[PDB]
Amino acid sequence: ICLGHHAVSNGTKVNTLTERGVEVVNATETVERTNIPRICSKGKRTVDLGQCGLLGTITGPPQCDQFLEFSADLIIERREGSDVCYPGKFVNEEALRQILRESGGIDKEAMGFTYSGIRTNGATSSCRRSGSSFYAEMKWLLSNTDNAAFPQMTKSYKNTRKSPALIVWGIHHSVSTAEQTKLYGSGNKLVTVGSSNYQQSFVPSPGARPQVNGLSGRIDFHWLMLNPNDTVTFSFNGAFIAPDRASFLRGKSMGIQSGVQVDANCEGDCYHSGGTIISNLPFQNIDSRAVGKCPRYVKQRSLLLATGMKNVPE
Amino acid sequence: ICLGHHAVSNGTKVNTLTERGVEVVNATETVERTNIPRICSKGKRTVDLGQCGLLGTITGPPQCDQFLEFSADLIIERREGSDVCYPGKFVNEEALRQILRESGGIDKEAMGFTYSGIRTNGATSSCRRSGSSFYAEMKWLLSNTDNAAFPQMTKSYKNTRKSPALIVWGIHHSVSTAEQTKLYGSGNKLVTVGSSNYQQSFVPSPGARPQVNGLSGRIDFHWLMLNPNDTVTFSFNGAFIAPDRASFLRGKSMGIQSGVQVDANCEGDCYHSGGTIISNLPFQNIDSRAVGKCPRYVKQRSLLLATGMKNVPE
Amino acid sequence: ICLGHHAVSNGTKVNTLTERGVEVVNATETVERTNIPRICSKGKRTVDLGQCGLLGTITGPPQCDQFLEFSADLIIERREGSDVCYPGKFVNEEALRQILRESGGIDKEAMGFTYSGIRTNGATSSCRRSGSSFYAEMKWLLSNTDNAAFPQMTKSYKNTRKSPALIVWGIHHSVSTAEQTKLYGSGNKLVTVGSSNYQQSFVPSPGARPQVNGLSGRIDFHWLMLNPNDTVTFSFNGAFIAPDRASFLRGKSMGIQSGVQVDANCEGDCYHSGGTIISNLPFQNIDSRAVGKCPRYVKQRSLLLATGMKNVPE
Amino acid sequence: AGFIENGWEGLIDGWYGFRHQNAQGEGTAADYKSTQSAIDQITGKLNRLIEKTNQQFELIDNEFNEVEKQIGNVINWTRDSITEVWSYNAELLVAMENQHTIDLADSEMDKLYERVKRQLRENAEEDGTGCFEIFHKCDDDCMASIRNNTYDHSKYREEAMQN
Amino acid sequence: AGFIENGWEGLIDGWYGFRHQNAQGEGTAADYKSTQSAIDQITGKLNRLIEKTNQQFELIDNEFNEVEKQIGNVINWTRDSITEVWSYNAELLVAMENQHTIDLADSEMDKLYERVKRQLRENAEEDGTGCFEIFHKCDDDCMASIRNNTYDHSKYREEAMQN
Amino acid sequence: AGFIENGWEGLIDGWYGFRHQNAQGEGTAADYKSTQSAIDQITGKLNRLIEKTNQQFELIDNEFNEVEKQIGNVINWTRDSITEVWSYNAELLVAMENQHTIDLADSEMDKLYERVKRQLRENAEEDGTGCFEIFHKCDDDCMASIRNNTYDHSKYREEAMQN
Ligand SMILES: *[C@@H]1O[C@H](CO)[C@@H](O)[C@H](O)[C@H]1NC(C)=O
Ligand SMILES: *[C@@H]1O[C@H](CO)[C@@H](O)[C@H](O)[C@H]1NC(C)=O
Ligand SMILES: *[C@@H]1O[C@H](CO)[C@@H](O)[C@H](O)[C@H]1NC(C)=O
Ligand SMILES: *[C@@H]1O[C@H](CO)[C@@H](O)[C@H](O)[C@H]1NC(C)=O
Ligand SMILES: *[C@@H]1O[C@H](CO)[C@@H](O)[C@H](O)[C@H]1NC(C)=O
Ligand SMILES: *[C@@H]1O[C@H](CO)[C@@H](O)[C@H](O)[C@H]1NC(C)=O
Ligand SMILES: *[C@@H]1O[C@H](CO)[C@@H](O)[C@H](O)[C@H]1NC(C)=O
Ligand SMILES: *[C@@H]1O[C@H](CO)[C@@H](O)[C@H](O)[C@H]1NC(C)=O
Ligand SMILES: *[C@@H]1O[C@H](CO)[C@@H](O)[C@H](O)[C@H]1NC(C)=O
Repeated sequence: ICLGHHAVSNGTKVNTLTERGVEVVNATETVERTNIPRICSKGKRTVDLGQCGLLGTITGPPQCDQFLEFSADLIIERREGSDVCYPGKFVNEEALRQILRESGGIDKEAMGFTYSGIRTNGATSSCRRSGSSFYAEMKWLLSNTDNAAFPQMTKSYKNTRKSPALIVWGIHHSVSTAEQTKLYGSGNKLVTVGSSNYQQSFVPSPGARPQVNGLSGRIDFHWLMLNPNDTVTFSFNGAFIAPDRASFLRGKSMGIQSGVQVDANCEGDCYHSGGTIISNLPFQNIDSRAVGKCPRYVKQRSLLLATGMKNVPE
Repeated sequence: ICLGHHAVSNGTKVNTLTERGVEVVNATETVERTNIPRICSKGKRTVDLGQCGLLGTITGPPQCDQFLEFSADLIIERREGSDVCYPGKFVNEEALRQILRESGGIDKEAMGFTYSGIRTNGATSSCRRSGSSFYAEMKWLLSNTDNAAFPQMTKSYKNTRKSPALIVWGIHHSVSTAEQTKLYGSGNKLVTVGSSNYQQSFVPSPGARPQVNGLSGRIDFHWLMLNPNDTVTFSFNGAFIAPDRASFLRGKSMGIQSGVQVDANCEGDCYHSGGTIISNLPFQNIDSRAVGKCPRYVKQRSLLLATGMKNVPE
Repeated sequence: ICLGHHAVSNGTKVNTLTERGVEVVNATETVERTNIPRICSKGKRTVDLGQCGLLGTITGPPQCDQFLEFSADLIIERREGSDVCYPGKFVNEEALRQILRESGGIDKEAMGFTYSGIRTNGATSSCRRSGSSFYAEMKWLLSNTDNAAFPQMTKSYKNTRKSPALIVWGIHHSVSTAEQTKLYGSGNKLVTVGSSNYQQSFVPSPGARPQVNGLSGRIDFHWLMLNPNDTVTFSFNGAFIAPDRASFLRGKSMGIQSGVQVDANCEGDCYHSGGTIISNLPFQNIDSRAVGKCPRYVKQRSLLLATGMKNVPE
Repeated sequence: AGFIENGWEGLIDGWYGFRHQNAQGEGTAADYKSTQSAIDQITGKLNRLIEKTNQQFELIDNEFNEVEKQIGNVINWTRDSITEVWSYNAELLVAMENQHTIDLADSEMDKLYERVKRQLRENAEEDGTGCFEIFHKCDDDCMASIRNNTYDHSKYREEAMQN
Repeated sequence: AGFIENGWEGLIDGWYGFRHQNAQGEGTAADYKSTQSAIDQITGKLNRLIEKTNQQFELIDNEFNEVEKQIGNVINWTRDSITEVWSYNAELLVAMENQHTIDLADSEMDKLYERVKRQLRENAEEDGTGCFEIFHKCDDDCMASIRNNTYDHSKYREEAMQN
Repeated sequence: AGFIENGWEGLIDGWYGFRHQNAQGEGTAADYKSTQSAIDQITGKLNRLIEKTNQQFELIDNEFNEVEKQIGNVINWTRDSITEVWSYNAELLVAMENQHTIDLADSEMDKLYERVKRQLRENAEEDGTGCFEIFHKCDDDCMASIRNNTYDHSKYREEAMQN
């Protein structure tokens, strides 16, 4: 009576502590390479921003009119998105983006600002709606007449809610100093925002810029986060885009950047720009910048784990 | 004659490479969970800042009068601490905090600044001592009379010691431009600090701020680090809080933030906000932000290491 | 017939999972400690900057006249290097250094800037060549006569190449406001750079600084990176060091800081300030800040790997 | 897998088994308990390695608008370091698990061989190539008694001892 | 811990031991050298794992005044990555150490069994369940000679060979 | 390396070997295949551990002009964390590899001993200290037949069984 073990004619070579290419009976893969070229969003509140930029949802350009008070568990940024309609830029833009990606949506509230002795209906041809408009959440403050002066103003806002408020204002930079005198008058303009954690400090810089959307003027967007019962104060005398509504974070979510379509048929927690990684393997060799609940990225494209015995054929 | 091994009626289940719940004879814990709700400071020079803020020890508000030249191996920050008496803020505050946490204390030295043609005894009601005072290490420079002008001044300081010096000055921001003309006169004010590694650049921004301690004025605190034999120079014409004494790092220490009491009866090198972690285990599941000489934080609350054989009872 | 194993009179003690000091037959080292006190550059295009600073290669001080269009696979910075001849400093200097370290060299191209109504041959005694010169890649713009005014100017540059362009300009800070009126005239000066990713914002700050090279004036160097077909625009009215030639990254390289000599006889991919680490071992205990293709740094100075059996002598 | 000079490619019913050749006929039957033991151990390894992490990592870069070059170089430096750590851990993990798997199967085979050896006290003698020489013709019922561990170690003793 | 079908819950004196039953009486004595060997090995494992680090890590966050949101997200990202690495290392470390511990104890038991087996050359025969059948009534003095490895392998040979 | 009470310091020709002492003379010859097996395994360990990484890490600090203190503290914090991870991985790697190396050599020795034991079925008896007692004077040609695994297990049986 002879006893032994099984064997196969064609095994699978694996690597061990000792050798390289040990032919075993059975083996399975541990490094995931299969990628689903879609954003698997089955069972999640998804907001595809599309042509709307993530920061725009706070200021409200025409492309973000349907994203002013969104709510989602998964936020998708697109490459065609734009934060601005009038050529501008955000200060500390990426930090605000990372804040809004995990915000779970935003909730707007009227700040309750009223004015006396100044105009307020500033508009432009780039922020187009019915005709010439502006940012839906902002107000372009100017001087009452086509020139004149700007009275030194001080407007205050107190956060009466239990969550931190997102306050965003804008400094204007016209094509020249003459246009600045046309909009707000001559003299040195100064904008001051102060609170409990904040302390600035804002002065305009007119000049000629490259024409974006046929416009050489720029708008600097700034933002601070008021704490509950904390009060913020603005002291401005021109070149000031006033905030009309403040934002409040709804809850929690995740933000990704992708260029593939949305699919509610598959479910996944690991996302990258090329799709969703659906796998139970502990490692993956698809994208080192994948976010969510992912297998850990490794440089090896394959690491075969032995599931059978040593294969010794006749 | 039969030979065998021992066994127990109630063993301890552990996890291995193969199974989950293998009942062995004896096992010990590897993930620490017991926390001492005190700051174990036995054998260390400890300074509990209390109501004094860490940065205040450089400027010297009334609550930091007994911390101007402290010396410690362990620095404890409290939540009730305050860096300022007059409402203000530090530029690059967290970097300066991290510098002061491992400084081993500070040593002050008179910078030797004398003035001609200006006042110097500026004070306030918030920085209260006997009556109305100011920062002990700073001097509030004003114009001689209740209005007048400020002569363009240039004061220089050379670090004659072998260690880098901490230089801290302050720009003033009054409630309005009229108060700025009252303190320092009309015209654009400009503050310039220059050395070998530094090059700024300072202009004031008056305006109305929310009343902190009944005051709407602010003070920006700035700081640079002079190298040995390197010279720093200030060119100012108003809105300038001049430094009176420079700081020098004593040696080495550690800085923690906590809210529990200090105990000189227990010794420990691993601290967190809830107390001290005293353990010989390689891992801990108490606080991922623990500092000092700590076991590495893990997410598992327990990982039982087998110290006995396999338990096979009858 | 008795069978057994071999043994030696003097073995090597190693560490295992169980014991500490197990005497085995043979053992080899796994933590590298031998260091070659030279920069092994065999087979690589090497540029030893020497007295030329890395950033200077963009602006062109006299010490960088032979590094304006260098090309290398390995860039070595020296401690005696200097980025400036006239006392100045770079804004975001370390990011630009890290950009230039892996640039593979730089390629200059005339930006094509012509002027009308202003002088352009500003020079100094510190940037010495034949006599009194200036930065080779920059132009010191002044007013035509010894005082007068500066006309508000707007110069534009479009990147016509497929790679991002490095644009570097300079703001001047004279010893006083009187010298600023001498060079560029009275009034508030303002410099504006704008593009697609950039938006500033520049105003001068005259004042007295410590004399570096016998000069109390400073020059702030700023830089942006134009994208292909993107256009940058400058609107300046004084205190402006104009760029004459833009830079383009050649390819790819590595940047190190060292103080040892260059050796083309040895080859190595792991560099530190003290030389080159040439080893096949997986770990090293020489320098934790070694760059290139290095063994991973460990704190242990030696970890003996057992290559023989257990040594049991008589 | 050492002195057994090979494997039975024809054994498609299990991992380990016997192959008896007496005077009545041939036989090849797989052993279910040892095969199920090794299969259970490998299955446990797969259950431990195939794992899902509940740790969510958020986006720290920006593929559409590059962040600051300095903080971007720090982010890339950290990500590359962590990638090296996880590549090392994956390589070493797979290699070690494969080693312990092969040694585990070999151990199961050896322990089975020693089991049958201890069942045949003096009625059989080791051949040296993984077989057992029986000094008395064991019929198929005796073979089945050997497989299910019911062969009597004394009721066949004297006959084999004489041979 | 395989063919020994169990453990002796009554063996409170050591880890391994004997339990003899001859004509004079009963016996259960623990083996000190093997038990001390396994205890020494496990003790070494504890001395290696229970370790104190001399690496001091400083405070990088701020619990009272939150730092910049960007650098705070980078700090949290790095800390979470390192936490994942150390959780993995801890899990795998504990699992591997437990595996090698169990296999270590089993190995010590087997090597002891083989020791006593080599002490009894032809005077005893393996039973198959971890016991040794002696073909001559070994008294308690002979048992004590077996325990301390002094039993003569030839001065009891012929008597057992006849039986 | 357990019951073989020592090693032969005079065995300079290989790792494992024999040392026979019959009536014709003395003998000490190294076994090439087992020694080459263990040497091949250790060599494989060295080929796996001695490795070159193709991952290039760029300079993130500045030794000549210190960077921002905050980002410098984050860089030092991350570098120290990674250094702790790699020191742990190096220590555990070396310790585990040494353990498996020692156990590997011991395993090879034991399997060789069992090989020669299976070559001598009933013509020899185990002594208990790693030697085999032969009940018939095996000459040097018989010794050479034992070394190269050609000794006949039956053409010397009856003579040793009588003794
Ligand atoms: C071989 O391994 C794979 C791993 O995916 C498994 O699905 C399959 O059932 C295994 N086959 C056998 C015969 O065990
Ligand atoms: C906020 O202020 C309101 C009214 O002043 C008060 O009732 C409430 O308790 C405050 N809450 C906090 C958290 O300060
Ligand atoms: C069981 O393990 C613990 C670990 O703390 C140890 O203190 C104790 O002495 C052990 N008991 C025995 C009987 O080994
Ligand atoms: C600093 O300056 C003093 C006097 O000028 C000189 O004696 C000393 O050597 C200098 N030390 C350094 C480190 O420059
Ligand atoms: C001992 O180990 C070293 C490792 O460098 C090796 O070079 C040498 O050949 C080894 N000696 C023997 C006899 O194996
Ligand atoms: C850049 O512009 C030129 C001319 O306007 C055009 O031919 C080219 O395709 C453009 N390339 C890109 C990448 O925009
Ligand atoms: C970091 O790596 C990504 C690719 O993974 C690259 O696009 C990016 O430019 C790198 N960061 C910097 C600052 O170059
Ligand atoms: C990082 O995590 C801590 C809790 O561990 C949290 O308080 C903090 O807000 C986080 N950082 C940011 C930028 O949200
Ligand atoms: C980081 O460590 C280096 C030495 O490795 C030291 O020179 C440097 O000062 C440290 N960083 C800071 C911010 O102190």
